Amino acid sequence: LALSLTADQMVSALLDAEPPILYSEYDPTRPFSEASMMGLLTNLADRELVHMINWAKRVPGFVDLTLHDQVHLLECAWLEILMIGLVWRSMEHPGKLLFAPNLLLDRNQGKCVEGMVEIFDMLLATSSRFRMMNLQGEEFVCLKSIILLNSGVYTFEKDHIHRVLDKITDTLIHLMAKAGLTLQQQHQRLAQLLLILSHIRHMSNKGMEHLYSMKCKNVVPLSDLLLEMLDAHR
Amino acid sequence: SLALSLTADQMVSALLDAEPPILYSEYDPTRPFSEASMMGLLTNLADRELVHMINWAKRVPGFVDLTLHDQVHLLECAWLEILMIGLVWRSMEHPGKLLFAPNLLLDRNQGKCVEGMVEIFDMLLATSSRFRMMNLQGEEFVCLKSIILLNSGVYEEKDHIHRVLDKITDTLIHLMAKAGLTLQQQHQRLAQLLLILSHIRHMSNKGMEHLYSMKCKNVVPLSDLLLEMLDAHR
Amino acid sequence: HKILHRLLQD
Amino acid sequence: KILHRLLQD
Ligand SMILES: Cc1cc(O)ccc1C1=C(c2ccc(O)cc2C)[C@H]2[C@@H](S(=O)(=O)Oc3ccccc3)C[C@@H]1[S@@]2=O
Ligand SMILES: Cc1cc(O)ccc1C1=C(c2ccc(O)cc2C)[C@H]2[C@@H](S(=O)(=O)Oc3ccccc3)C[C@@H]1[S@@]2=O
Repeated sequence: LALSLTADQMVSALLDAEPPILYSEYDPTRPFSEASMMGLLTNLADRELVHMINWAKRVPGFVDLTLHDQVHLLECAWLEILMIGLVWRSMEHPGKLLFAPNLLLDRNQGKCVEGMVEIFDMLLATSSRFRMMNLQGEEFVCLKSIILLNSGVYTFEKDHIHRVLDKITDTLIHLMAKAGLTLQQQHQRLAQLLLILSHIRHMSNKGMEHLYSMKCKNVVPLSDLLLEMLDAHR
Repeated sequence: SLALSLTADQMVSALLDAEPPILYSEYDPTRPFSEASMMGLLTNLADRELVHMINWAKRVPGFVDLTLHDQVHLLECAWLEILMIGLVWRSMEHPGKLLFAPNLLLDRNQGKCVEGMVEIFDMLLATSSRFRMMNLQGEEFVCLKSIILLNSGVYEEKDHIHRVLDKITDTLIHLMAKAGLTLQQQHQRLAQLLLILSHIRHMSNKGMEHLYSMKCKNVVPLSDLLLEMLDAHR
Repeated sequence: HKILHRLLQD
Repeated sequence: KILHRLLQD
């Protein structure tokens, strides 16, 4: 059914499927310890995860997949998806990451957690890049869907996934042409957007090794769901 | 700069011309491998490929226009991605096997000889299988490899790098139009090629964690250059 | 058994 | 850095 949608219908479907922005826990006395920051972030990430899973079901084509393939794709892409969402909502806050409306952090606060500032810097650089490209909401939702379908497709049905992926590419180009971009500008912008996905994969892998580290350090107990999504990368 | 004034066909020729050679392994076929002996051969081979890659990079248009510090950064970031894409490219015509060298063609069962290597083997093979199904062309391959070099670490100077990147995108599209592909097919294929770069980043990150592991295990001593390129990812 | 499984089939 | 030297030529 995803294959018969127009570009504008694809955009509407994706826009409509967007998960909500969640709030962090409250009056958690600034300043943060390593343990308290990790606590908040873990609690937040866990809740975002539940919403992401339901968002995925609303991504055209995704439900046409077998359960096993849906699981595979989500286990592969979950952190990439949380990350791109984070940088998207951080766009209008240069220098800071908007984990939640009531939790906006700069890199100095990322120092409170051992090894986190490196990933912070990369997330901020990504936000800065989106900002400079003037990334649009319609483009963002396309990218996030691409991540869901693409990241795990090579560790496998595949043909259908690639068809859907092709459709989203069509959708992206459609959008750029509407913005008045020339043919050359369209392929250049398409290229630029898709190359950032490589950096996002990178941030995810570095973030992953790291969640594993803190688990080991058992500073804060990770949620059952996070641990599951985490162990899948092993 | 000079890379920016090249035609698409001139870009292709420059890249084709800059290609490093295929190197031979040491290796005596009259003896199965141990973990230690396989790692020994692979390490010796990778080390020598590295020297050639570094010189290839200097022949990539735009690269030498960069400051030394930036050249170092890009290479430290992309080195394994580049070795990997080269490996899968030369493995294309050998389904089920990886052509590490003309005298060293291995299947996944042999990848089992090294602890943790078979996972990365499987991903490399899947990449090779994907290139094969897309009928990836040599001209497209060299464009992709250059994109990796310039893109992976791209975190003014940046603007120039992005211009060069834009040029290679132009070159890729130029090639596809020559192959008779329609506008829609061109965008779709461009997208498909660039998305595989995300998987290549992924393979690199997983491979990296691992080279670090074996170093620690000190099964085989890594070369001075490999260790340097490795430590850069820390 | 997976929590992901449950969340996925709701 | 060996990479440094190899780069410089
Ligand atoms: C990306 C993200 C989304 C979100 O909703 C909440 C938190 C995060 C991030 C991190 C995180 C922290 C604790 C968790 O239990 C889960 C996550 C995802 C950390 C990072 S990470 O998880 O990808 O990598 C690390 C996480 C913790 C410590 C070190 C690295 C991204 C942001 S913050 O920088
Ligand atoms: C990709 C590659 C290119 C090459 O010219 C030589 C070897 C490799 C590969 C590996 C490798 C082995 C020993 C080394 O010193 C360096 C490398 C790169 C292993 C992997 S890896 O390095 O990316 O990941 C691992 C490395 C060592 C052990 C296990 C995994 C890719 C192929 S083989 O599967």
